[PDB]
Amino acid sequence: RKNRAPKRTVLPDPVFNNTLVTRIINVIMEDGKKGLAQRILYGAFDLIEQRTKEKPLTVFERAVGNVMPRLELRVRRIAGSNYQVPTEVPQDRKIALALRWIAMFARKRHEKTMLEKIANEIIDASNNTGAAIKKKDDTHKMAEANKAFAHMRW
Amino acid sequence: NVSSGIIHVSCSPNNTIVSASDPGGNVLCWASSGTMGFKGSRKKTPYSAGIAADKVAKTVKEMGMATVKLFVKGTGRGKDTAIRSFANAGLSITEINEKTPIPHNGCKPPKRPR
Amino acid sequence: EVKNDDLELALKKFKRVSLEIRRLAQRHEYHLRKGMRLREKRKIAQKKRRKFR
Amino acid sequence: YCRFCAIGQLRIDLIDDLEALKRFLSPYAKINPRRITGNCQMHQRHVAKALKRARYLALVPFVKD
RNA sequence: GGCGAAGGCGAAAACUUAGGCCAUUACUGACGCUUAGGCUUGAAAGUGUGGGGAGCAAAUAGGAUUAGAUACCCUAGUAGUCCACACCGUAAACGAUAGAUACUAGCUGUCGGGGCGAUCCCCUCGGUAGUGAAGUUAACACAUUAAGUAUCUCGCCUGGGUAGUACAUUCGCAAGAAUGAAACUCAAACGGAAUUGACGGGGACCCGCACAAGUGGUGGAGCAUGUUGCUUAAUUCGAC
Repeated sequence: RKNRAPKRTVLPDPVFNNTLVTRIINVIMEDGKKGLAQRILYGAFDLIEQRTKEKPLTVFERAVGNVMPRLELRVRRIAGSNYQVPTEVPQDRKIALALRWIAMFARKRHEKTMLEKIANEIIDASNNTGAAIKKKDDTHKMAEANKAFAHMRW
Repeated sequence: NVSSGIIHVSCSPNNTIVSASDPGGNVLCWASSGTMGFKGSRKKTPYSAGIAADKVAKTVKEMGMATVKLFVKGTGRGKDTAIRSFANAGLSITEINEKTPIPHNGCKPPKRPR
Repeated sequence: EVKNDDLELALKKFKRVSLEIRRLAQRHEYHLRKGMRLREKRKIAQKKRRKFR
Repeated sequence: YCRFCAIGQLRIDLIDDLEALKRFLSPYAKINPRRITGNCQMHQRHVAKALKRARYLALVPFVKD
């Protein structure tokens, strides 16, 4: 019966001083190693740089912040069915899912180099066009039939 | 137009049916779970009662209402959500009326639900 | 039952009187026998007498 | 404070006790038991008969209040 | 909490009515209890007549699950609910304790009655109960409201399936109930209570990558092997 427990998160990168990009490195690394992911990610900050003149800090923050939920549909089952009760989702899991969704969407639209696509997805999440904002949208819009579930506890 | 009327809500055990009526009990509007799209089984939920009550409160009030009676009948799981919605609707009420069946005895209900 | 008290908390007082009306009328909505009616009523009565008082 | 078998006149049927009945039975239509007012077997049976007769007198409504 | 024989009894009004609770120095005088006889009721189901039926519902129709639903679940409906009439006679009609019977710790009561004061706390006798002494029970426990203990009477049993079966009768307009074997026939127990578990589609309770989040993938496909199968010449056998 696991209870509240801490997490190990690498401290912010000296060149940008953001802990969020560090969790991105934590969760993007191919073959489970940073010996190779960091080069291309710094390239991506560069690609963001000469494309649309977006400084990585503000564009990355405005991309990650707009994909973040506020509702925890806590599971409660009947052993033959299941339902969800809406509580407040934890803030640590808030930022965790935000960064995970940003990273996992960041690497798609298979094309000539991953630099162009990752900068493209950073820009898309920056401009609030539908590529990862849909996560935040659904986490509140599908909690409407589940909003009825907030009238009772089971 | 009309300065006085009534709103009858009925929370039957698995349905929410409501009508806004004239002071002589002549309906000017009505709503039910099916009219909202809750036809079937989701009409027993408090959400259907709350949405029905909100809709009819708006229809009776924005029409030109000042003071209205609220006749609540039946018992379900959303008869309290209904009055909460009326309170949140913004319609003047002097007191909530109780029209629930309160007999000593009477007709015999259906067979034992097991 | 008069509920003309205030403009925002009338339903809160309505809750308790509705609960009383329910608990007095929670047995006339189904078919049943006299024996189980008396059994449940008297058992609930002597159970409330022993725990809450 | 106990209300009957505590100030009880032993004769509670209709004798000018209308206000007491309107206070014994709260305006929410409920006859008080021996568990609150404390009336004895004598007092409680006579109060019950008197109140149901007042119900059959329309002084206190059967189901309204 | 009271009353009523258990059967049961609660919107009221009234009708008649009895049992009853205390105090009756008293009113009499062994009538005191008793069951086979004899005398009555006995719920409800159900039988039948007429109305009447607001209502629902046995059987039944349909929809649902289902291997099917005579099931759970729902929409109807027949009698079934009502009124009076009669019948009905079994019941968890269970003090699972026959009647009355005579008193027996305490205990908290609680109600009614008689003396008291402001209703109250007070004494007493009866109605409503058990914690528990003694007594009595396989153990729980009855225990001042006996399963304690005196008196009498009566019915109910001698292990089981068989079996409330045939037989003969009874009452019952019906439905049903009354009546009750024999043969076969077994070695003790859905025996009874009582201690540890066993599941629970019972709670409560303590933690665990037990779960979730994930990483990272299986499976889809492409390699090598593992098992088993087949098979000839053996594809050795073994884990099930």
